[PDB]
Amino acid sequence: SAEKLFTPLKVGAVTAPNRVFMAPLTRLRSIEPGDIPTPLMGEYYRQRASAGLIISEATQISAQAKGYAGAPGLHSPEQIAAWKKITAGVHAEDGRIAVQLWHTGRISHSSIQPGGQAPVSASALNANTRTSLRDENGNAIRVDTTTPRALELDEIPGIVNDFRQAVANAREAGFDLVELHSAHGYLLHQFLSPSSNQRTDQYGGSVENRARLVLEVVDAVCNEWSADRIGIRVSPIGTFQNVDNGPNEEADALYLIEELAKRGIAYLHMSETDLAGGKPYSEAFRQKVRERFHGVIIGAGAYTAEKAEDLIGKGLIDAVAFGRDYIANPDLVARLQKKAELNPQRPESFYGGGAEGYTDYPSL
Ligand SMILES: Cc1cc2nc3c(=O)[nH]c(=O)nc-3n(C[C@H](O)[C@H](O)[C@H](O)COP(=O)(O)O)c2cc1C
Repeated sequence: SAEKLFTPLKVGAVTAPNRVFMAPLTRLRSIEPGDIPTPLMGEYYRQRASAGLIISEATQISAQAKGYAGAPGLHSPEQIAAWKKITAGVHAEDGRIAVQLWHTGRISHSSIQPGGQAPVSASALNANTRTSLRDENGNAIRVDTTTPRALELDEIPGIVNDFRQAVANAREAGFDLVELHSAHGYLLHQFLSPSSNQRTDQYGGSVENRARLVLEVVDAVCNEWSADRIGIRVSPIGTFQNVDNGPNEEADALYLIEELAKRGIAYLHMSETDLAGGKPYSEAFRQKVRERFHGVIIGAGAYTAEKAEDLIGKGLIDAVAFGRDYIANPDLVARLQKKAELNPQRPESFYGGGAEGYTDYPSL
């Protein structure tokens, strides 16, 4: 039965009936051409509608934002129409869903960029990693990332407008909230990190300059819709996709959080460590974050129901986002509430493919 995990929580403009959230999970099953959400994806989300809040897989704000074959977009008419069906299905089950919007930046490949050109980023530095494309049969494959082109100063306003337009589209698509992907080494994080950002204009250098882009985006989207409809995900501590949060990560993190707090947005989603290792957050750091943000705080990263209850009980976080447990358990809320066993995970089908390993996991 637990304690607080199953109690309501006001998240900006909506109210979650429990604090068990579904973390944003890239599954790469969209239709190409078009990067269009599918009926299968609709069923997948609908099966998980009992979550306090569903945060969708990362979705492109524009065609240029694309970095993975199979990832959906929210910039075209066909994409908007498809997502409207998915959010409607979730609402039909009385759930709530937020769309995570991103721009992959340098974690992309020229073959899936508009015109087949090099992807963009803060600086012209290859991420030295791989991304996922699809072969001639539609199967997911890994490929080395393409060296990016540094965005020109005059191109930044366009990036901000793309985020603004995507939120406008999200609103029409029926999403309850939007989550800006400012983590895991993607575009916004590429600007935030001193290791991936070597710009000498006002978007590089000091933390104030490095956080400039993300804050302009936050302001742009709050103005487009409403601050209580805006959430943001950050991974300010540690190293992700070869992007390292500088030698002053903690100080820089608190600066960013205080600035975000000023906009009165719906929530702050903290991805504590990537799938690989990572130093755990100290309660002291959690307290410092807590006192700087006045909205909902979501914790994520190998959480257990026990850890969630502990931190929620200490008043350090308000909700917990589960990723892999949600992939394998559509009715995770019921299972954690009943203290039931969970379905075993099948990692080989996390990315790409079809129904198997997707709408495949049974409910109690
Ligand atoms: C298959 C898969 C896809 C993911 N895709 C996303 C995503 O689209 N956006 C994001 O911010 N994080 C993404 N993550 C990270 C998850 O949201 C989550 O924070 C992470 O899996 C750690 O939580 P867990 O231990 O509960 O799975 C992904 C992770 C996995 C396993």
